[PDB]
Amino acid sequence: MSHQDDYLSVEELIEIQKEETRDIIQALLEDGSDPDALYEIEHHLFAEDFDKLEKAAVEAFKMGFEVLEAEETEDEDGNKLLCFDATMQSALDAKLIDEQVEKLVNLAEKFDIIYDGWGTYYEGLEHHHHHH
Repeated sequence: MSHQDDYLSVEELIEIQKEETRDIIQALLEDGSDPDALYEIEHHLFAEDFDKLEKAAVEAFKMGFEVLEAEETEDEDGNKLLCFDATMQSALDAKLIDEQVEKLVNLAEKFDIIYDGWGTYYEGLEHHHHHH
């Protein structure tokens, strides 16, 4: 039973990502990152209709998002779903990153997909194994 499965309030998701994102930006910054280093935002979006997918994926890429081809994905509930990715070059800012999530979210619910996966790469790697 447990009818705990009713996600219908973007207002909430927007709030969360708001705080979380900020927390991340704080760490990335404290690390010494720079706002002029330009960061590539990444967003994961999946759908259940092969057509509806290329549909929402086309609009997104139409605005200005580097849509990425999808590939058989598995969400402990599909075992075989399509998941494409979107990228966008932009400075490192919580307000901006929060915006990209607001547009991708409103657009996602506007079509019929579920947006839930945002990450930001971190350019500037020092050294790994060998000499710790």
